[PDB]
Amino acid sequence: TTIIGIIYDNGVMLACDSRTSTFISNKCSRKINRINENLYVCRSGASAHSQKIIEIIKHYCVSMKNENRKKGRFHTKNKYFYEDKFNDYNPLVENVAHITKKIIYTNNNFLSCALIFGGYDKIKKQQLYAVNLNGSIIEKHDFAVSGSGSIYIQSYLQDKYKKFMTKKECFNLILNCVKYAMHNDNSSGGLIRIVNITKSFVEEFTVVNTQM
Amino acid sequence: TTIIGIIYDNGVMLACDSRTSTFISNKCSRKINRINENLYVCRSGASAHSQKIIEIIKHYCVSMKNENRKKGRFHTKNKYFYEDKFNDYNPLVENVAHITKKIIYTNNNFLSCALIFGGYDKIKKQQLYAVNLNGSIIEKHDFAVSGSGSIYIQSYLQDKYKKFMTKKECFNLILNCVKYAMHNDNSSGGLIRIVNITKSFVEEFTVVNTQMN
Amino acid sequence: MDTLIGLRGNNFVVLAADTYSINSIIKLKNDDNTKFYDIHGNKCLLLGGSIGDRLQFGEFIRKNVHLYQYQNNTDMFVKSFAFFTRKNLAYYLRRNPFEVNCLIAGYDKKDGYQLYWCDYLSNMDSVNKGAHGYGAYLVSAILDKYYHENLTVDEALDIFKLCFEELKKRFLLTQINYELRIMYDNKVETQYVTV
Amino acid sequence: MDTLIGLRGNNFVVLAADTYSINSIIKLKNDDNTKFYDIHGNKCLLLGGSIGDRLQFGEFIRKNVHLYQYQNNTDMFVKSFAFFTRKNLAYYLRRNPFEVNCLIAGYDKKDGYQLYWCDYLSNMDSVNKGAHGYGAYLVSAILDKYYHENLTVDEALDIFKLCFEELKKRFLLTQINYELRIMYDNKVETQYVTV
Amino acid sequence: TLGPVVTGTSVIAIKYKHGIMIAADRKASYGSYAKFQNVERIFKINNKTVMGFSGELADAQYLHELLTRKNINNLSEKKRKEDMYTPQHYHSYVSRVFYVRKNRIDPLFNNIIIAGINSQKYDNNDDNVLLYTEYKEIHKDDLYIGFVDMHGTNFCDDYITTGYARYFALTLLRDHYKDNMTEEEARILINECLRILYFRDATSSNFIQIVKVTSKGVEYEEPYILPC
Amino acid sequence: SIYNYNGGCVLGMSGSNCVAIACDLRLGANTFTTVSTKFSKIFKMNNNVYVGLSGLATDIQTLYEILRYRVNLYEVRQDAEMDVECFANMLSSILYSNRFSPYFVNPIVVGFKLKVNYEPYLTAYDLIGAKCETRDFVVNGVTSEQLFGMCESLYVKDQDENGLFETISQCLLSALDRDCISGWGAEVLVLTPEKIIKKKLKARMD
Amino acid sequence: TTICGLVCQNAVILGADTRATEGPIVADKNCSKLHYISKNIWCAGAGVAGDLEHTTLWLQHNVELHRLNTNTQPRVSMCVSRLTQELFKYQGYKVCAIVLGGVDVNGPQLYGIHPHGSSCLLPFTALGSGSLNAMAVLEAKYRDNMTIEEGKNLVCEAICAGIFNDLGSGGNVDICVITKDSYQHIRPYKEPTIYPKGTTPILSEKIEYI
Amino acid sequence: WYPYIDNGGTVIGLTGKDYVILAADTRLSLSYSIYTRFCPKISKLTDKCIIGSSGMQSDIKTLHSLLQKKIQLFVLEHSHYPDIHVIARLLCVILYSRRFFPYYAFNILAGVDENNKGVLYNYDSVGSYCEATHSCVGSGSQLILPILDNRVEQKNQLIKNTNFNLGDDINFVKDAITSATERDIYTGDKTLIYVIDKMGINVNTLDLKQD
Amino acid sequence: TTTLAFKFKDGIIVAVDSRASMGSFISSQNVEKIIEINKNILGTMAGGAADCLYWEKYLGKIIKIYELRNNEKISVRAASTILSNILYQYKGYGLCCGIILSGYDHTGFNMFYVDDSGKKVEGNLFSCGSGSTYAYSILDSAYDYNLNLDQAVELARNAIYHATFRDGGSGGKVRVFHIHKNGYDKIIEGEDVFDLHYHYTNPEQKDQYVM
Ligand SMILES: CCONC(=O)N1CCC[C@H](C(=O)N[C@@H](C)c2nc(-c3ccc(C#N)cc3)cs2)C1
Repeated sequence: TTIIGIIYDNGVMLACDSRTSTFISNKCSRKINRINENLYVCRSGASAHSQKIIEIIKHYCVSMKNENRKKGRFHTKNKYFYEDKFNDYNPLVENVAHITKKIIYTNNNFLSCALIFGGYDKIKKQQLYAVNLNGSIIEKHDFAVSGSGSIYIQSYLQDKYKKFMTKKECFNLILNCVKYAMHNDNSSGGLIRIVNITKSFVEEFTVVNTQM
Repeated sequence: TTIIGIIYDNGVMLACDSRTSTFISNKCSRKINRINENLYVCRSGASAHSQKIIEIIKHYCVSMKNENRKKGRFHTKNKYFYEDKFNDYNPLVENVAHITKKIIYTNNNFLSCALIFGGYDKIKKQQLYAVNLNGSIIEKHDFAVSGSGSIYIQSYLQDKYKKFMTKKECFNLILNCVKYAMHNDNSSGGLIRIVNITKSFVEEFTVVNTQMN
Repeated sequence: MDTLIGLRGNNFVVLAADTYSINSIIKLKNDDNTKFYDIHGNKCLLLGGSIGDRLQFGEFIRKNVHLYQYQNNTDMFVKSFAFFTRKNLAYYLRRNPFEVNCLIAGYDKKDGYQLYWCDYLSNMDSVNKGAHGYGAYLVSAILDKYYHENLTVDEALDIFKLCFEELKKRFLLTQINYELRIMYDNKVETQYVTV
Repeated sequence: MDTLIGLRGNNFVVLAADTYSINSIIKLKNDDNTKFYDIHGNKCLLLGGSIGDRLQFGEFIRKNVHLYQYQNNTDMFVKSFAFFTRKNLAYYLRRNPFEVNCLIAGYDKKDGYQLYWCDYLSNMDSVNKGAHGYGAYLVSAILDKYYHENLTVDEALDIFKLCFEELKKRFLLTQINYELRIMYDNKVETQYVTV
Repeated sequence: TLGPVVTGTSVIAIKYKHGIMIAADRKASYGSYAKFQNVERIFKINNKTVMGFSGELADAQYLHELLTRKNINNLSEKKRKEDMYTPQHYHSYVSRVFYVRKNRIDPLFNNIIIAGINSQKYDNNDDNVLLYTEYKEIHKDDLYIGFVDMHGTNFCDDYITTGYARYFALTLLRDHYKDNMTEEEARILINECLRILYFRDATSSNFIQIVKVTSKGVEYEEPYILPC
Repeated sequence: SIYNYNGGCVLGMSGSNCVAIACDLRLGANTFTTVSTKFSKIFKMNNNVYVGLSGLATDIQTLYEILRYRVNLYEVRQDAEMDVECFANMLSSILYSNRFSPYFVNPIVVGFKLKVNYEPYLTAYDLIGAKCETRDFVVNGVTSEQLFGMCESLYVKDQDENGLFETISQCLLSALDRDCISGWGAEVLVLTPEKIIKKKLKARMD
Repeated sequence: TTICGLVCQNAVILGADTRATEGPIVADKNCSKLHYISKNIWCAGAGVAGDLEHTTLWLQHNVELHRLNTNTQPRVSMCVSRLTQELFKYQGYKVCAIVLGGVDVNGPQLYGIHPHGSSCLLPFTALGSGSLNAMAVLEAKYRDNMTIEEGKNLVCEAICAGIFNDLGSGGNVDICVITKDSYQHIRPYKEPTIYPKGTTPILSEKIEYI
Repeated sequence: WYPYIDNGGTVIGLTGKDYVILAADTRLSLSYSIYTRFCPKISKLTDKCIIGSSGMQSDIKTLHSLLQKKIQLFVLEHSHYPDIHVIARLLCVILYSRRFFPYYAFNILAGVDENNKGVLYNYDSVGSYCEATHSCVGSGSQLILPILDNRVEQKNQLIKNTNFNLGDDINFVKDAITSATERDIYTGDKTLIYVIDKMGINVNTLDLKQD
Repeated sequence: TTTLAFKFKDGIIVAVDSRASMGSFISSQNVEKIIEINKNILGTMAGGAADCLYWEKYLGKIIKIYELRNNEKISVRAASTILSNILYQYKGYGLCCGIILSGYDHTGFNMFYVDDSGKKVEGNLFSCGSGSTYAYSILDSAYDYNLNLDQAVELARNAIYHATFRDGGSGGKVRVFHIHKNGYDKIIEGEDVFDLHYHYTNPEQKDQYVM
C-alpha cells in the first residue's frame, strides 16, 4: 500500500493506490474513505480492521455533526462543494483524529492498522494527522506517508517538497510519488486515486498510468 | 547500512557510510575494501562473514594475479595510479565476483552477507556486480544499492540517474544518496567514504556532512 | 492401578475390587474403603481412579440419590440411578473432569439384576460382565470364557477367584487383597478375598 | 521397578533381588535369571534396569573379566573388578548409556569381603550396605537400623527377610519372590525366598 | 539454500508448428520488492535446448552452470551431430539432480522447464557448433517440453506452465491450445496468458522475453512491454 | 483422534415406498478394546423419524436425550407428529449452537416425508451441522470410505423392501469387515408406511 | 469449490458447481451452493460448510424481518454490513468467503465478503478452491458491457474451467440471474446389481405393525 | 522442508486361475491441482511381470527404473529371467534397504509364474508383502477393497456364484475404477488396464470422467 | 496381533492370527506370521511386519550358513542370542519387533522371547501382540503340562479366539502349528474366527450376543 498526504498553499491532497494483496485479490479498492464532506482518511494494514474503525468513525462523526448544530438561523474528475458554507457545524479534523486514536489505542492487542486523516477546518485551516499501529497521533504539518510502498519514496518526497506549493506542482509530486512506490513495491499497484480538499470544494481524481 | 555503486562516463563510483550497529559499536569502519588496485567491494550484512569472504577473495585474487603474468617483455582525498598500466595481468572483475558468488552460495546455509563489486578492466570497461544473500550474481549496468538504508533512496536514485553523468554530478548524486539514507535510517551514520575507479587512477574521498531542509 | 470387576446373572450380580490405597511409590492401605459406595434400595456404585475424585463424586451421587429417595418416599430404579450418574459425570466432563471409572449395579423389580459399565468419559452401556483398570485387560477374557447365562452364586465366585489368581500371577501390580459385593435373593453381602 | 539389595560384613557378603521379568503391564516371569551375573573367582555383578541393557552389559563385563583371568591365569581382585566395571559403564555414559544399576560384590584375600554401590550415571563408592530401585527407598533404613559390624550370616538373612516383608507390605509393586546370593566361608551359595 | 530470497516468477512454454516457444518475464523479486527488473530467466543450454526456472535465482544459476559444463563436456566428446544430447537427456539429468538433492533434504528451491527439439533430421546446425558467435515444420513427436519439480517429480506435455501460471495460464491453454499452431497464434495466446498473469499476480511484470527453439537454432527475441 | 476412541458407523438407504437404516453394535474403548456388543446407535424419534448417531458415545447419549426432549416438547405442544425436515433443521440448529464446543457426533436422519405420499427422506451431518440432503443413501462414521464405495457399487434405484434389505445389509457387512474398530454384529431396520422390520445380522465378531 | 459472480445490464449473475467433499472423498455429488437471501439478493459461499449454511440462514431471516418492518425493498449494503459485522465479531473463526449479489434502487451490486469481515464492491468475483481458474477465464473474457446471455455463458465457462482444472470442484453447474423485477434460478444449467432373497444371514427377526 | 508429497491416483489388481489384470489411473496431481492428465503408474519388468504403484511419483519412477536395471543385470549375469517370486523378494529387499527414510510408494507386483498361475504381491512402504488374489493401492483403495472383498470371496452371502472368466473380470475391474473416479477426487482421466495370460501382456485403455 | 506359544507334554504349540491393519483399515487377513526359521526352529511375528519378516529371514540365512560351516544343527538358545544381539545393534532407530522363538535341539524343547529392545527372556508360556493379555488370561487359567496334543490344541485355539474377540487389532484366521522332536506339523493351517465365535460362545444363533 502507498498512502500519502501532502499539504499545499490552499488545501491538502491525499493519494492512494488500489492493489489489495502474492495473489492480487482486488485491484479497484477505495482506500481513501470519506468520513465527512470536509474530512477524508487513508487506510493501511488489515482491511477488516480498517473498515471497522472507518464505519465506527462515520457513526461518531454523524453524531458529532448532529450535536454541533446550533439553534436558530445565522448569517475522470469529480467535484463538489460543501453544504456547510461557513463550517458552522462540521466536526473538526482534530476531534475525529483523536477519537480514532482512542479507538485504536483501546484495542492494541489485535488491531493492526495505520491511518492518515486529512481535511480542512475553519480554526486550523488544512490538517494532516498520522495514527500509527499502536494508536499514536502525530500532526504532520508538511506531509505524511504510510504503507509498504511508502518506504521507497521517503527521500524522494523529502527532496521534492516545498513550503507553499501550487496545486499543479503538488499534484505532479504526489502522483509521481505514488507511481514510484507502485513501481518499486509488489504489494501496491493499480489505478491512482487522489482527493484534493480545500476551503470550499473537494475534488476527486483517477489516474490509470504507471512508470516506465 | 548503505552501500551504493553508480556507473558514469569512464568510471564507477562506490560509496558507503561508517556506522556499525541500537548501540553504535563503531563509527569509523571501512566498508569499501580494496580487493585489487582496479577492483573494490562494498560489504553489507554480518561483519564477520563480510570480512572473512573479503579476505579469502583477496587471497584468491593474489593467486590469480600471480598466475595471470606472462613471460617476457611487452610494449581529505587520496589518489593512486595502477602499477599495471595496460591491464596485462590484473584479474577481471567478473572472475572475482563469480568466485565470490560461488563462495557465498556453497556456504549459504549460514552466510548472510551481500556484496557490491565495482571495478574496471580493458575488456568490459567499468563494471558493477551485486552478489545477493543466497549467492546470486546480477550485473547492474546502471547502479546497484544494498543495505538497510538503501530502501529509502531507490526512487531518489532512479529519478536522478542519467546514462552518461559527468564526474561532478555523479559525485553529487551518490553523496546526496548516502546522506539521505543516513538521514532516514538509524542503522547508518558517520562519515561518508567514496571510491572512484577509472581506467588509470583510483580516488578515495572522505566527506563529513549532514542533512538540512 | 485400581482394578474393578463386575458380573451380572439371572439371579445374582457381583462386584469385586482391589483394597489398595496407593500414594506415590507406596501403598497407604491394604483395606481401602474408598471404592464401593452402597446406596439404599439395593444399589452400588464402584469407582476407580483418584481417591479425591472417588470420594467427591461418590458422595455427590450417594447424597443426591438419598435426597431423591427421601423427598419422594420411594426407592429409585437402578436404570434411573445409572443414567443419573452418567448425566452427572458427563456434566463435569468439559469443565472439571472427574477421573472416575464407574460400575453401577443393583436389583430392580422392573428389570431384574442390572449392571452398567461406564468410563471417565461418561460412555455408558449395560453389560453382563465388565471391568476397569489395567487389570481389566487380564480378567475380561476370563469372564468371556466361563460365563453362561444360568450361573449360580458359587460359580460366579469361582470365576472371580480365577480372575484374582490371574491378577496375582500376571499383572504388574501383583494385587492380592480384594473386597467383594454380592447382590442376590434380595440381599447385599460383603466378602474379602486374599488369593 | 527392579529391586536390588546388598549387605557387607566381616564374614559374609549377601545380595538379594526380585525375580520379576516385566514388560508393559504384565510379568513375563516370576523366576527371572537376568539380574545376577556371577563371575568366576568369588565375584558378582547384580544389575537392574532394562533387560536388554542388563544382558548386554553383564555379558560384556563377564566375558571381558574371564578373558583377563584366562590370559593372565589368575583371579581378578574385587576392587579391580569394580573399578573396571565402573570405567566401562562410564565410557558409554555420553555415547550410548546403559541404564543399569550396579552392585558389585566379592571376596579377596587382600581386601576381604567387598561390596560396591554404583548407579546408571556411573557414580561408585564402596559401602557396608546398598540398594537400588524404588524399593531402595523402603529397604534402606531397615538396613541402617539392624546392621552392626559383627553380624553373622543368619542375622543378615533375617535383616533381608524384614526388607522383603517391607517390600511386600508398603511398596506398590508387591514383590514377593526374591533370589539371593551368599558369599561366605570361601563359598558362594544361592537361595530363593517367597514373601 | 534454506529457502527463497530473490525469487523468479512463472514461465510458460508451448509447442507450435515450427518448434518451441518459451516465455518469461524479466523480474526477480526480493521478497515483496522489485529489486531487479532486467533478469534473464530463460537459459540457452545448446542450439536445440533451452531451460527456464521459477524459484530462487541462486539455485537456478547453479543448475545453469552445471548444465553448461555438461554441454561443453558433451561437445568435447563429439564426432557427429547425432552424438549431441537432446532435451530428454538434460531433462533426465535435472530430474536425477533434483531427486538426489531431495534425498538429503537439501533441495534446489526451483521448478524447472527443459525444452527443445528431440531430433537431428531437420537441420545440420550441430555439424559445426559455434558457441561464442524459411522455417521448417517439425512434428510434435520430435519436440520436447519437460517439467521437473522440487521433489524430483517430472513429466512432459505439449504445453507446460511452471509457477503461478499453473493456475492462470494453464487453464487458458487447456481451452485454447491446439496442434500445429502458427507463430502469430502462439504469440497472441502467450501474450494473453502473460497479460492475465500481470493483471492478477503481484510478483510478475509486463516486460517479457520470448525464446524460440526452431530449425535454425535458439533465437532470443528482443524484450518488449505488453501493451495495456 | 476422538472418533477413533469408540468407533462405529451408521448407514441409510431408500427404496420404493420403503427406507432402511443400519448400524453396527459395539462400544469401543481405547480404540481396540470391545466392552459391549449391543450398543445400538439407532433411536426412534416418532413413527416417521429415526436418527442414527455415530461418534463419541457420551455425546451420542447426550444428543439423543436432547433431541428426545425437544421432539416430545414439540409433539405435546402441537399435538401432532413432526415432519422429518423440521426435525432435520432442528438437529442442524442444535449442532451449530455448540459450534465451538462441539458434540463429536456425525448423525443421520432417516424418515418418511408425508403429504398421503410417503416419500423417503435421508439427511447426514457432521459435528458442525452441515447438512447434505441426499436422494439415494447417507453414510457416517469411521467406516465412511468403505461404506461409500460399497453403496455406489451396489445401489440400484427403486428396490422393494426385500432387495433394499439385502443391498443395505451386504453394504454394511462388507464395509464393517474392512474396519478394525467397527463391527461385532449389525442392526438393520427397514421402514415401510404399514410396518417396520428390524433384524440382527450374523456378522464377524472379531 | 468454484462460486462465481458477475454484474450484467441491470442484473447480477451468480454461478457455482455442485460438489461437497469430506477430504479426498466426495460426499454429495449434486450439492447446492447458491443461497437465497431475498427476492432481489442472492449469495454463494466458500469455506466451512456449516458456518456458510447457518450464516446464510441467519442473514436471510434477518433480511426478511427488516423487510417486514421497514416495508421497502431490501438493500445489498444492508446485507454486506450485517455479514461483515457478524464475521468480524468472531475474528475470522467464522470461515465464510461469500460472494453477494443483488439489485436495488442503487442498481446492480456485487460484493466479495472475506472471512475476517472485509467487503469490496466489484464487477466480478470468484471464490473457493477453484477460484484462480475461474478468475483467469473471467479476466480473459469479461468486458465492460454485456447482456444476460453473454454473462450466463461466461459464468458457465468459468465454472466449467474450475470444474475441470480443480479436484475440489465438480459435478453440474447451477446459476441464478437476479434482476430488479424477479430472480430466475437454474440448478442443472450445464450438467457436463440385485442380490437374491435370503443371501444375507440373520440372527433374529421380528415385525411389529404400526 | 518436508521431503514427501502424495501425487494421488489408484492401482487395482485382480487374479484368476491363469491370468492377472492390473488397472491403474493416469492422473497426476499435487493438491487440488492437476500436473498432467497422463502419467502412467504401471511399468513392465519382463514379458510376464508388471509393477504398479501409487504415492510419490519421483520415488515410484526411480524405484521402477532401478528394479528394471536390476532385473536386466540379473538376466545378463544368471542367464535366465526371474519368476514373480524372485522379483518379489528382490523388491522387498530394495524397499527395506531405505527402511529409515522410506520410499513413499505402495506397490502391487502382478505376474504369471512358471506354473501359468496368476500371482499378485501387494507391498507397503518399508517392504512388508504377501500374496493375494486381489489388491488395491492409492487414494481410492479404501473404496475399492470392500467391493472386491464382497464380489470375490463372498463371505457374507449364503448362496455363492464363483463363475469367473476374463471378460467378466475385465468388466468388474472397469466398474471398480469407475466407482473409484466417482468417489475419489484424485482418481480420473484415462486408465490403463494390463492383462497377462500365459501368452503375454495386452494393454487396453479406457477414458473416465475428466473432473 | 496375537501370537501365543507354550510347551506341553508332547512338544510345543505355536498359535497366531492372520490380521494385518494400517491403523483402523484392515489391510489383509491372510498374513503368514509363523515363519519357518529352519527345520526345527520356528518364529512368530508381532509389531512391525517388515522388520520381523526381514530379520527373521536374515536369522534363517545366518543359521543356514552356521549349520553348513559347522555341520550340526543350531540350538534355540544360540539363535535367540544372535537375534537379540542383532536387534540390540539397532537400538535408537525405531524398530518394532516381538518374536517368540521355539524349537527342539539337543538340549531339548526350548522357548525364548526376543524384541527390538534386546530382550532374551526364556520361558514355557509366551504371548505377544495387541491381544497378548487376553491370550495370557486364557492360557494361564487352564494351562497344564500333562495335556494331550488335542487338548492343548483346543486350548491354543480357544486362547487365540478370545484374544481376537476382545481385541480390535487381532483376527482373521487362526493358524496352530505343533513342534515335535522330528520337525513340526501344521495342525490348523487356517480357520476363520467367525466359525469359532458361532461355535464357542453363541451356538444357539437365535439372538445377537451381549457381553
Ligand atoms: C499413497 C498410497 O496410497 N495409500 C495406500 O495405498 N494404502 C493406504 C490405505 C489402505 C491400503 C491397503 O491396505 N491396501 C492393501 C491391498 C495392502 N496390503 C498390504 C499389505 C502388505 C503386507 C502385508 C503383510 N504381511 C499385508 C498387507 C500392502 S497394501 C494401502
